[PDB]
Amino acid sequence: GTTGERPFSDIVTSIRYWVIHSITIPMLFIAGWLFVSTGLAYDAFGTPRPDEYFTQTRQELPILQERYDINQEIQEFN
Amino acid sequence: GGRDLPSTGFAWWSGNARLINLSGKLLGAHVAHAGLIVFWAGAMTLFEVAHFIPEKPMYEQGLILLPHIATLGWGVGPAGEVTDIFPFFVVGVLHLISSAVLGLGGIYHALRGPEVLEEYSSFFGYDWKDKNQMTNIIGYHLILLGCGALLLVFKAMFFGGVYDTWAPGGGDVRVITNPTLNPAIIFGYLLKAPFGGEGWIISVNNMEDIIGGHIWIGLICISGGIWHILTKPFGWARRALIWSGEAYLSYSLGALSLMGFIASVFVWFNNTAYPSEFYGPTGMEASQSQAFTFLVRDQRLGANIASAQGPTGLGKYLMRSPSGEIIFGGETMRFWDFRGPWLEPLRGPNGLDLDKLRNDIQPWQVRRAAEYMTHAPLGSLNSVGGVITDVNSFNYVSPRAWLATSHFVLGFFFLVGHLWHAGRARAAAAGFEKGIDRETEPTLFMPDLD
Amino acid sequence: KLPEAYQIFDPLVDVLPVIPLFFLALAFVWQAAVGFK
Amino acid sequence: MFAEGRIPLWVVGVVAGIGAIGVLGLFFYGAYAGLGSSM
Amino acid sequence: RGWFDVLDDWLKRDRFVFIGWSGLLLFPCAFMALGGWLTGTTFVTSWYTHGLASSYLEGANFLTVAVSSPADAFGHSLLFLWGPEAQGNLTRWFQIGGLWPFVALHGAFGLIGFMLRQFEISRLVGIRPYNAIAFSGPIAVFVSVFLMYPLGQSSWFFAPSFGVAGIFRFILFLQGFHNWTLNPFHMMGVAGILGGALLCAIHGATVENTLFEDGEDSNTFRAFEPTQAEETYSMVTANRFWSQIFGIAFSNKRWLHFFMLFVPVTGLWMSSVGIVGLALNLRAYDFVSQELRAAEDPEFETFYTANILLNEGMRAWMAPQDQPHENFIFPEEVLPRGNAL
Amino acid sequence: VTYPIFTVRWLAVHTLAVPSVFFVGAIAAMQFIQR
Amino acid sequence: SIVFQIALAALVLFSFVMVVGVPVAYASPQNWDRSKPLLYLGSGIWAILVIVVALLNFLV
Amino acid sequence: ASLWEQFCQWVTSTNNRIYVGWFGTLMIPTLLTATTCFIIAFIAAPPVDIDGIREPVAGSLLYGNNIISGAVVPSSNAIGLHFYPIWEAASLDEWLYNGGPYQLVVFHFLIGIFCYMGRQWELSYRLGMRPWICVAYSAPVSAATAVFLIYPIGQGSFSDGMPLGISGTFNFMIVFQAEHNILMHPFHMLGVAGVFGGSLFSAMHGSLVTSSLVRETTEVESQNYGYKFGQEEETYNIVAAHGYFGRLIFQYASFNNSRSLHFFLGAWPVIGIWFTAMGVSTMAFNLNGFNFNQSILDSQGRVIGTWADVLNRANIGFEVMHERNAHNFPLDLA
Amino acid sequence: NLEPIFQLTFLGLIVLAGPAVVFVLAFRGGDL
Ligand code: CLA
Ligand code: CLA
Ligand code: CLA
Ligand code: CLA
Ligand code: CLA
Ligand SMILES: CCCCCCCCCCCCCCCCCC(=O)OC[C@H](CO[C@@H]1O[C@H](CO)[C@H](O)[C@H](O)[C@H]1O)OC(=O)CCCCCCCCCCCCCCCCC
Ligand SMILES: CC1=C(/C=C/C(C)=C/C=C/C(C)=C/C=C/C=C(C)/C=C/C=C(C)/C=C/C2=C(C)CCCC2(C)C)C(C)(C)CCC1
Ligand SMILES: CC1=C(/C=C/C(C)=C/C=C/C(C)=C/C=C/C=C(C)/C=C/C=C(C)/C=C/C2=C(C)CCCC2(C)C)C(C)(C)CCC1
Ligand SMILES: CC1=C(/C=C/C(C)=C/C=C/C(C)=C/C=C/C=C(C)/C=C/C=C(C)/C=C/C2=C(C)CCCC2(C)C)C(C)(C)CCC1
Ligand SMILES: CCCCCCCCCCCCO[C@@H]1O[C@H](CO)[C@@H](O[C@H]2O[C@H](CO)[C@@H](O)[C@H](O)[C@H]2O)[C@H](O)[C@H]1O
Ligand SMILES: [Ca+2]
Ligand SMILES: [Cl-]
Ligand SMILES: [Cl-]
Ligand SMILES: [Fe+2]
Repeated sequence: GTTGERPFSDIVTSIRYWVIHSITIPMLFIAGWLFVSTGLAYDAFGTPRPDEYFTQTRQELPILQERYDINQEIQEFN
Repeated sequence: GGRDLPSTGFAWWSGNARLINLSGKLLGAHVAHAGLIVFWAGAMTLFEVAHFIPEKPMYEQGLILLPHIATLGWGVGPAGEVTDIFPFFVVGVLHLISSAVLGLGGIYHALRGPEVLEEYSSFFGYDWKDKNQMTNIIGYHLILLGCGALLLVFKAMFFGGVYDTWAPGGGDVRVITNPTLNPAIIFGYLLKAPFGGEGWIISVNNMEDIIGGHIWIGLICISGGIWHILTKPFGWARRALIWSGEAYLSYSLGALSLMGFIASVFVWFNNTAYPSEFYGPTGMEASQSQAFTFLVRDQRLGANIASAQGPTGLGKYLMRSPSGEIIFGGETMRFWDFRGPWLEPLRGPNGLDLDKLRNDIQPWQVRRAAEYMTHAPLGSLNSVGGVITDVNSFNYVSPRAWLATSHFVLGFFFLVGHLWHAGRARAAAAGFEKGIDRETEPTLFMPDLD
Repeated sequence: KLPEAYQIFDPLVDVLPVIPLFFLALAFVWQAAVGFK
Repeated sequence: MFAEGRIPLWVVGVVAGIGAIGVLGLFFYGAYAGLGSSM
Repeated sequence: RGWFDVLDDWLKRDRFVFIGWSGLLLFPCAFMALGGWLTGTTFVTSWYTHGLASSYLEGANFLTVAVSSPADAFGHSLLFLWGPEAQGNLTRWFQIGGLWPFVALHGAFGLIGFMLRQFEISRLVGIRPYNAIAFSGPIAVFVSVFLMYPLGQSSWFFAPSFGVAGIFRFILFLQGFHNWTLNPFHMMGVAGILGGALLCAIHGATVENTLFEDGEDSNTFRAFEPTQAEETYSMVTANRFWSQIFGIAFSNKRWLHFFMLFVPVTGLWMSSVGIVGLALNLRAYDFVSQELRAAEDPEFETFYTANILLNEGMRAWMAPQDQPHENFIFPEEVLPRGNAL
Repeated sequence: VTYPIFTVRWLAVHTLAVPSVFFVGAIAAMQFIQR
Repeated sequence: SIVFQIALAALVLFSFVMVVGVPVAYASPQNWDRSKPLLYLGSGIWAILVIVVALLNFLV
Repeated sequence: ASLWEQFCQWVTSTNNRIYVGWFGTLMIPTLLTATTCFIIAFIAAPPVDIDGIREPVAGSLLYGNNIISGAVVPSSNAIGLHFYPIWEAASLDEWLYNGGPYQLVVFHFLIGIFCYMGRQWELSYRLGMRPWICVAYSAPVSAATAVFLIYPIGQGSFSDGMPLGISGTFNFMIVFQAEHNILMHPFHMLGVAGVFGGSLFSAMHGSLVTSSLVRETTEVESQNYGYKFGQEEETYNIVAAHGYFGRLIFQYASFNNSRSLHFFLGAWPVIGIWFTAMGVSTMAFNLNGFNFNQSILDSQGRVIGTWADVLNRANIGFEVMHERNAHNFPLDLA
Repeated sequence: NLEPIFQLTFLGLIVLAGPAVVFVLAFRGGDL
């Protein structure tokens, strides 16, 4: 009835699994936390911070209109 | 008692069915649960007191328990203004402490007390099939229900009064002195149609009728309690009903479903037992308030509000009901049965009176109409007030909306529970709740249909 | 607001009403402690 | 705990569910604070 | 033993997660799709394509996040990361909505991989492949809605966005611009989906209420064994019950289950045909006879004409914010509205 | 008995769980961002 | 007014003690002879604390 | 032996081709009444002033409708929640102008379907069956009561009931979205999960059974002839089906118990339709779906739109255009 | 602010109280 792997209930009730995952799951959690809280996610994905939806020279939506040269368009949009 | 499937035949997800024939543990379940109800009453009241801003209207503040206490006449004055915060706190504390007592008693009977009460006492021990004992328990509990209704009567007549929104001089806590004992009025409320303009018992519009109904209910429940202590079920009742614990449960489920629907409609339509000073305006109230607000505003600008036709040809502000009554125009024509203490002074025998609309409108009626039209029971699930196309700046859903939605849903699911337990009670008493017996399958002996 | 001499326990009151919900959770925990038999 | 070298599975489920409801409560708190709260 | 047969042995081993030959298409592509969705709704904005916040990073919730469709200026450009728009710039690729064709194309190939997995496991187990044939319904809906509909339109912009409220927008868009409720192909889809839900409910309840007493517990679930040869419920009693209640009943279990397949799959295929029609604006928008009558006679009103007015209002009030690339300036006086609203 | 630790099922479980917990920590950090 | 806060804090601390203790004592058939007078004394102490809180409320 | 006992035996007879029963004594007259009046009104009823603004809407086939556009139009907004039977009208033509046939059809239909549910219990009792098919049928009943009774009660007018027609149904849905944002209501979201999942599970179950049928025929004849009505043996291999589906996803995602699987099939769309019926029944009291309009603001306080804001623009369009001559005042409060 | 600290502490105490009762009854083998 079992494909051959260790059953999940035997794994998550073992001391070794919790010794390892008591560090690995909080480290992944705080790594995602530091991805957001250091502001790195904003520069990585190009998502505006709450103060860069509009600039001093642009009060309108920065809707892309060029077919190809979108790097220059977004830089201009700032 | 069995606490597993091999010894009961009931799984964990149906565990409380393991108690059907264990009367002591059943009593402890029932009493711990009552603990829970009184616990929510007390703790929710203390929460509502802690979050209450008393100079702000209760209905702005997400309160459904303090309006109930305020309608009884505690902690409020004229126009439902909060005199003292202490009666609400007292009601909360007493429920919370008592709930501790009820919880300790349920745990006892549930975990330590005798699992069956029949070998211990004949008065408390019951068999579900013992029709005399079942009606005895009905009878004790009916005398107590009648005593509760008479306690409401005593609060209204002898211990400070109830809030009357219809009181002259403005709505106030007043002592009821001449309750309607006339059985023609009291039971003609039961005979009235459940439709527009009639409203069955939802249309009770005065505190004298309410308090007189509770004198009669108290009398009826006390008399029915003695009846059922002293008597046994008759032959037609014995041959008509299923006599089992699940059957009696399902009868109570159908009863609870009916009262849940009645409560949702009551709080949605009735402004007497649910005064608009505490619960906010009804939907009909708010629509009539908007029509009145713009009647007053355009009359101040010099519009002839009676001779003004709208775009359709009907009167823009005033028009005729289907029976001819002079009513407000636009879509609120639907709500021309609405009655409220701010509006009834402008009504004549034929409906809305032109003379009173011209030279009898007071500033407080304008203020109340503006407040009620802007506190209409329209709101989003995340409590954004007004119409759903509005933007996020008004944190409001009416207590009438919350109470009505809750009790409608509760009432529906308790009808579902009635069908489930009635059907199962019938199948279990008839012996095929566990499935069709293969040897004596009834269809295999029936003739073919065609 | 609460009466003033009770105002030190305003946070506890703020978590009081959801205790019945935990009761519905608690039975499942107890069934988990016995193996859902 | 009780089991030798074995944490009981119901304890693991209790802790995991408490953490799951905690992060869901944090998300519902964030609906009313900071970004996306309309204030 | 050649390397192909050894690899076929490894891919088709019995393990917790079956891989197969189809998994080589299924498992990366699906992981590209779902992760690409989960990345976008967590982090990626639609500010430069739509003028909208669509990520958890911007403050949107689960109902309002989306992997939104690309900017309309790209047309039907596939928007490769290396393509002539992003030119290998990952950040620019995210900003121009390249995650939408990333998720839609990896999803397409993942759905192909899943159907191939259904075929492969059906062959290895030894059963007929009707699960894959049933799964053609969802593939027809995905291909018509997410691929063929924007391909008939101006750009990928008018494709549905991979989000909850974005899908809701697409739904209301097809109402007000296409009168998609009036389309008989959609009405057949509604009939199929509601009928499949009816069949699911009625079949489950009928089986659970005509069960044979094969055990002693009130728990009836343990009176069944998977290796038993006999039916666990009475077909005869169920047939008599529905014949006397409803008038007709199933007498053939095989036809019952084929019908349970047939109804929602046919509904999905018919609604897909209608969506292919909407791709070219080939709408069931109007009844021209009722329009000519209403144009010549201003007392004639039906519910159809009322719905036409509803669509007119939604188009005029929604278009400037929904199509921000068009720069629709509609002044307040041109917006259709009734009295007092 | 003597089960393998690393399997295809292991890689399957971690391929999803590891960025799941990363993203959940990210969204938890997002809950405290002010306007 | 600080002694009323001490009385109410004592009431909630002993209430937490009783929340932990009462179902454990009721679900312990092998420690019942020890724990039943402890339950009696806890009920009496809790009731006395509630009455003291009421009296000090009307004293403050 | 008595005449009444003979009538009781005929009414409750399992030998009747259509089971009557005591619930049937109510269902048959009511459903026949509502069916007759519906057919006659759908073919030939004159236009109905639904909005109470003397703007009569033509609903019947003879007045220029087709099958799609035809409807039995709801009763007048001037009537509201008032009881309007035939005998309270001064003439039949007045009753027709004010939408009386809607009240007649709806009231009889709703009684008829509640008695249909009771009759389902009743026949299950007379056949020795388990009784809960009627519990499953309570979900379409709850939805029908929500749109024909509960939403008019909450809004204070039968004029707000779903019209008895196809395009009238669409009008009801669109105006409902305009006024309540039902798409953003988590209970409709459960309804949609109910019907989408119910169709999914219908297809999976049907496909798994048809995939695993025991070979009993040739490929000339239809496979359905491999089943005999009343046969004792099972016609498909549940172990093969389980061995397929537990490799399609994984082993413990697959039902090995047919009773557990059939329960799940029954329960999922019934629960979903219960939830969406309560969504419409609670939106009757204007507890509407989620409002996230201007939920996101930039650091200055300028609105950053989301898809909810675009959806709100669509909702505005519907709202400012619906019942376009009915409103005299700035707010649609009911 | 310190209000939300106390709220969470009171909530965490109440949350641990029930599983504490279950855990002491299971650890000592009470009448579970
Ligand atoms: C209102 C809720 C409620 C109530 C009052 C009960 C009550 C009861 N259940 Mg049910 N039950 C419920 C909900 C409820 N149940 C739910 C939701 C489920 C589904 C998970 C079940 C599933 C279920 C099963 C499967 C079984 C019961 C059984 C029982 C009975 C014996 C309990 C037992 O042995 O516990 C022993 C448990 C413990 C000793 C653990 C500790 C429990 C205590 C009460 C904790 C109280 C904490 C509280 C904060 C302390 C306050 C103290 C004081 C300050 C007031 C008891 C009468 C059993 C039965 O039928 O008996 C024959 C049984 O087999 N129940
Ligand atoms: C009759 C029940 C009832 C009603 C009408 C209200 C109404 C209200 N409460 Mg109260 N409350 C209740 C019970 C009730 N509550 C209970 C039982 C608790 C303890 C858990 C609380 C605890 C509580 C707190 C702590 C607070 C409120 C607040 C509020 C207000 C805002 C509610 C809100 O935003 O909800 C949001 C809406 C939801 C969460 C929707 C829930 C949907 C439910 C789960 C659907 C259930 C359907 C069905 C029954 C499930 C069956 C499934 C099965 C049959 C298939 C409002 C006046 C707030 C307020 O303003 O107070 C000042 C507040 O802070 N309440
Ligand atoms: C509906 C509730 C209810 C019912 C029917 C019972 C029934 C019973 N209990 Mg239980 N009990 C309850 C609640 C209930 N109890 C609560 C809440 C507690 C906690 C305080 C207890 C604690 C308890 C213990 C510790 C014991 C019992 C025992 C008994 C049995 C003997 C009763 C007796 O001696 O009466 C005769 C006693 C009297 C007539 C005097 C009491 C009269 C009451 C208490 C005064 C007025 C009632 C109340 C204050 C009015 C307001 C109530 C409010 C909710 C409206 C009997 C089966 C005994 C047992 O198990 O026997 C084996 C036992 O040892 N009970
Ligand atoms: C909630 C409390 C309660 C409960 C559980 C019962 C339960 C019972 N009563 Mg009792 N009764 C009560 C309160 C209660 N009664 C009160 C307060 C009184 C005093 C007025 C009486 C007076 C009383 C008498 C005089 C008799 C009973 C009898 C009975 C038994 C059979 C009842 C029956 O078949 O009804 C089913 C109802 C019918 C068969 C009547 C059909 C009429 C139609 C269906 C009414 C439909 C109305 C509709 C659904 C709702 C409209 C609401 C409103 C407008 C009317 C049963 C044990 C009988 C018995 O056996 O005596 C010992 C009996 O003769 N009761
Ligand atoms: C006071 C009313 C009442 C009472 C005493 C009972 C009593 C009983 N019911 Mg019934 N039931 C009721 C109302 C009632 N029911 C209603 C209203 C319905 C319709 C929904 C049902 C439907 C029903 C079914 C379908 C079945 C029972 C069964 C049973 C028996 C076992 C119950 C059990 O162990 O539950 C165990 C409890 C659980 C497993 C937990 C329930 C989980 C629910 C869905 C939570 C709902 C959410 C809630 C609103 C709070 C939201 C929390 C959220 C924030 C997480 C028992 C005799 C069983 C039976 O027939 O036994 C003979 C059975 O199969 N009941
Ligand atoms: C049995 C499992 C239980 C586990 C226990 C876990 C609990 C975790 C819950 C929430 C975590 C954060 C708590 C709230 C932070 C407090 C901040 C505050 O005071 O107010 C923050 C805001 C507004 O903040 C305001 O600020 C003012 C000045 O600072 C004042 O302090 C006001 O009092 C305050 O209201 O109010 C809220 O956001 C409260 C709403 C959200 C509260 C919790 C949401 C739902 C939580 C859990 C429900 C989840 C359900 C999922 C699963 C259900 C099925 C089981
Ligand atoms: C049996 C059973 C069960 C159940 C149980 C129950 C149901 C219970 C209960 C219980 C209860 C029902 C309880 C209680 C309590 C209470 C308390 C404990 C209290 C108190 C008090 C206090 C302390 C208060 C204080 C205060 C004051 C005085 C005022 C101010 C504020 C405050 C709050 C501070 C279950 C489900 C688990 C299952 C198993 C079995
Ligand atoms: C308080 C009050 C009041 C009063 C009221 C009254 C006076 C009442 C009443 C009441 C009543 C007086 C009631 C009732 C009821 C009844 C019912 C609800 C019933 C029923 C039924 C049944 C249940 C039956 C069933 C059956 C049948 C159908 C046949 C067969 C058998 C059987 C049993 C199944 C008023 C309004 C003035 C005001 C407000 C307050
Ligand atoms: C885009 C892209 C990419 C991809 C990536 C990937 C593939 C990844 C991923 C990812 C992922 C894969 C992520 C994740 C996640 C997650 C999450 C975010 C989660 C969650 C959750 C939750 C929150 C849940 C909750 C709940 C509920 C609600 C129900 C019950 C309870 C619980 C708690 C369970 C690459 C780089 C290649 C390239 C470029 C582009
Ligand atoms: C788990 C989440 C998965 C989603 C993706 C997460 C990755 C994080 C995003 C990092 C973005 C880096 O930011 C951007 O990277 C690209 C690489 O493609 C760089 O791109 C640069 O090199 C590439 C490679 O030849 C050139 O084609 C491109 O023209 C040039 O601009 C940009 O100079 C840099 O601004
Ligand atoms: Ca606080
Ligand atoms: Cl319209
Ligand atoms: Cl109006
Ligand atoms: Fe089946």
